[PDB]
Amino acid sequence: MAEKKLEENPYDLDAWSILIREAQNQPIDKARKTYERLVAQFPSSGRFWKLYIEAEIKAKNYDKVEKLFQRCLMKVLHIDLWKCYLSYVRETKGKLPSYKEKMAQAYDFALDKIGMEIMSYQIWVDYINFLKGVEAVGSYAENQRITAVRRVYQRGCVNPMINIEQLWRDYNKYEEGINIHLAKKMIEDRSRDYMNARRVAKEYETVMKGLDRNAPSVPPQPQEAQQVDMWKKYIQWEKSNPLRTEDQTLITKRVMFAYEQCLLVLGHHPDIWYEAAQYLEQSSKLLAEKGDMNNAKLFSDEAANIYERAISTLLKKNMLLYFAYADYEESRMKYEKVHSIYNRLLAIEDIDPTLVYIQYMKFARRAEGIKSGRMIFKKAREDARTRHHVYVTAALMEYYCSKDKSVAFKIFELGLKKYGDIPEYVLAYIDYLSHLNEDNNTRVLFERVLTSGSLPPEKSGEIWARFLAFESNIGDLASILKVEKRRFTAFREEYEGKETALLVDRYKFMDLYPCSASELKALGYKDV
Amino acid sequence: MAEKKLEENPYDLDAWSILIREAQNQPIDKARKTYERLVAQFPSSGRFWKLYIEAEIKAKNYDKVEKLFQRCLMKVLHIDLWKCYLSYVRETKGKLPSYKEKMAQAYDFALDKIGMEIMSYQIWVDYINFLKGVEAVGSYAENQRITAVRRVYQRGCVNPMINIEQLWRDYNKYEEGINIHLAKKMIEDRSRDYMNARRVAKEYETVMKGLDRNAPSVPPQPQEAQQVDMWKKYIQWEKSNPLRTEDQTLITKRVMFAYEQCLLVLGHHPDIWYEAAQYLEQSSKLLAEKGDMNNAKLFSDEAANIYERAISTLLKKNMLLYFAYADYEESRMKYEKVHSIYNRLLAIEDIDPTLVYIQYMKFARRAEGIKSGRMIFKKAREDARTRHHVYVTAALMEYYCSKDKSVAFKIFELGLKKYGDIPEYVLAYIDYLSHLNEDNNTRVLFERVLTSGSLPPEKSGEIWARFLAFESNIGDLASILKVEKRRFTAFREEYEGKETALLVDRYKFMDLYPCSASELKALGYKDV
Repeated sequence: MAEKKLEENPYDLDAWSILIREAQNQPIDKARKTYERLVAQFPSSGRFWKLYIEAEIKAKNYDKVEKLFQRCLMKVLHIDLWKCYLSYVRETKGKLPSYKEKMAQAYDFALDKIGMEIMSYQIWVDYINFLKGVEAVGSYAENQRITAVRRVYQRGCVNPMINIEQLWRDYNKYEEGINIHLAKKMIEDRSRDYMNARRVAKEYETVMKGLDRNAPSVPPQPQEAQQVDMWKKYIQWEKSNPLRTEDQTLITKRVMFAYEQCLLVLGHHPDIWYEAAQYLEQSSKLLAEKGDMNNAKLFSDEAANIYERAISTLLKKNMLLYFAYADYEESRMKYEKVHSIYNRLLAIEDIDPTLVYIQYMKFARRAEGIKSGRMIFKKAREDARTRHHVYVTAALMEYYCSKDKSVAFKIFELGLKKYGDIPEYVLAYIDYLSHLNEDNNTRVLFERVLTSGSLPPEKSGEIWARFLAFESNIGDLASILKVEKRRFTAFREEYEGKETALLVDRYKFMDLYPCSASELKALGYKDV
Repeated sequence: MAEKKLEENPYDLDAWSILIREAQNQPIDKARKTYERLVAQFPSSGRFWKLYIEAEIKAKNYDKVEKLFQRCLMKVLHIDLWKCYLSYVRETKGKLPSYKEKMAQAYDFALDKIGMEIMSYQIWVDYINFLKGVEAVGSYAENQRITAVRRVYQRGCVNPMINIEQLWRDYNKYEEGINIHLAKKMIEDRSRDYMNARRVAKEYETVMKGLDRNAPSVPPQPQEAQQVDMWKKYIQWEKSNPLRTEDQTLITKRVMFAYEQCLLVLGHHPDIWYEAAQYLEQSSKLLAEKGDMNNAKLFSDEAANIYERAISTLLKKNMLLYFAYADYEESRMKYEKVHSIYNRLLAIEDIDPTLVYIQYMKFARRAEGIKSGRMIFKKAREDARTRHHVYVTAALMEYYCSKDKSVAFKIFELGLKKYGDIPEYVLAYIDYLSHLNEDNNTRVLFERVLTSGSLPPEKSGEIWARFLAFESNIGDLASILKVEKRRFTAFREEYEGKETALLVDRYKFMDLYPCSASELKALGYKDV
């Protein structure tokens, strides 16, 4: 059963191709059910959205089609999905009296979001042909057509794409077509830019040939790391500024467009979402310097949107991008939003909130003061999910920021109470009291933790260790032998015969041992 | 070339068997040269000592033979080496007028150190036959012979060994031989002990069958771990008290005899020397309790000798046994000897004295006061060998014992001066200043170490890390971004593209990361 394969790997493309194979061996009423399941899984697959669209569109359900477009067209910059949308309009609206008006809008809307795609050539032509076609009676009318066609040609013949030449060719023949005289100069006047573009077109032509562009986006688990390689090159290529131009926004645009394409296939890579939002923040302030303020707060505002998208589409449970988000808004001093970001993450049913609380509570203190911080800490403690780590984080925070060894001891104690059976927690507590340097008290906590029986001896080895390390700094030989012999009695079982391998720890310091690697091996030594 | 094999593995038994194979294809003048080389390498090989002895003994150099015995007989408890010595006396002294007197001495000397060996049966007989043979004229003479023979029989028929039966057999026939009447009771009176022994003889008979006993002692580098297994069993067997007897000294004797045998083959295992000296110390105080004081200070004194031997024969450069030695004498409050032990180790040309100084200086303070300690520290600094570790050890010692942050800062500073290009050292220093909890000063040391250029940036990663960790506890987002961007500039090379894998460390705490194991993998994450 294909579903079974899916029970295992949800992204089993094999299973999906089967569901999709029979997706057609059935009416749009039963298929629709399977398609939703697909797009719901591969939201960024313009290819899948299309199977679904073409299927409904096959069934004459023009109403459901428009719905599907409003659901993906903006969100997915797939060259085909868009040429598809242009067709759906070319048909659907062809007989409306407002067609011309509406048709041009779509062409504009299209070239504006996807025209930069390397395989967009046709849209440009379809637009120009559409335009030449428009009926014009008189002269102010025809000449208005020229202004219109002239515009798409001029805009195209500077846009790096596969047939960038067949566009420049026909442009020439168009001017020459309305005036052989003035044409010469009309053309000569924009050739230096076209060359500059016809070139980048070729550079671009390469970087893309290796790339996939239709592969379903799948979480990382041979070729992906290979294709990953190719994408970043393309992204870098665009960052180096192929079109040797002083226009920064035209670089960011093209670099951002690349990040876009890439994310369609590698959208399950936090690093790329981040790296893309990093470039935006950068491009941003690099404009605040050269005086361009409006064109700047734009990228600044948008860079924040790269975060929203990422943690709202393909990576909803990803702490990395959340924190990276929270941080970004915190830098922009939007302390209000930062709160919302941390709380949306906490909002999610299943995650291990612990780190988030730790990250949230750290932002809080650091940005809204000691009480603000204690707010979060309080919520942290009231979340059944929160693990011991936060009481440690919090407690140290007092000590390290306030310099208060009271709230600290209390927070630890308040913790040792509820988490006193977590070796890592007890150690966290000990390690702290032990740097205060007060011998007796430390010795006290040691004896408690090892005698308070709330910590199962089987899981106390590290402690007994830390103890001897303590009885080794201060303290003396008899005190060491004492704790030592007790440590053995508690693990009499798994420590019988390993006395020597155990003795090794009585003397080693840092990378120094009183034995050779080979001697340690045969001893049965195990370094923690 | 065999020597070549030896150039590689000094303990290449193959090479040795070759040198030994041609060791005979040559006169004792040229062989002697090769033999010394052998025994010098396998000091505990009664088998090799014998090849050498029998070779010289073959050459009628009775003077050189006696020399070889005085060189190994006491030091090696090999059953054959001793039967060899008994032969060399049986011949060499056979015609001396004092022979009888001398011959009996050797038998006594033999049974006293080796008679407990499982394969000793013959020596006992050779002795008894020797005795019966002694001429006796009269009655006080003959009866004196009886007292003498009766004694070896009685002593033998209680000593667990292979033919323990053929000894009891002939004993019976001996009494019966001098009085069939009184014999009945003479025998019946010591049978309960003989049975008890004839039994243990069988138990012993087993434990030994698996063991080698002639394998050359070689440093650990399949069967050794297998034979290792068998030896400890035999040792344990003896510790459980086979002869169900209330005599503790007779247990220790037999347990100690086992440790002895074992060491002949596994003498390159520090753990066994130690484990043996541990049993002595134990058996010791376990006698100080039951009132037996003389028989106690004996084992106490000897246990110290197990250490001497070990670090003076097969393991001369072994810090473990030295420390374990120094400690033992320190427990016995012989603070004078402890000093000598640490200094003998230091005396050795090549070793990495650092740990020893650290171990010595720790004993010192802890047992002779703060100045005594500063003595050693001073020597430590005057040893060209001593590595950075001791200035750390020492400095912390002040802080942790004295509570003086001056000598500490000075010792560190005095150290940072000479070892300021050792990442581990700088970290040791930082980690300390950072638990004092004084933010500014720590920030100061941080900026120095990273700007004082005495530490090659290539080896500063950990620092920049500790820095961010510091700028993360106290400090704030901008301060983090700052150190962060600098950390990147310094490693612009190996960190380009790994920005995200790097960002991961900005948020992880203990075993918590803002990413899944699988997500971290594909990021190129590397946890320190």
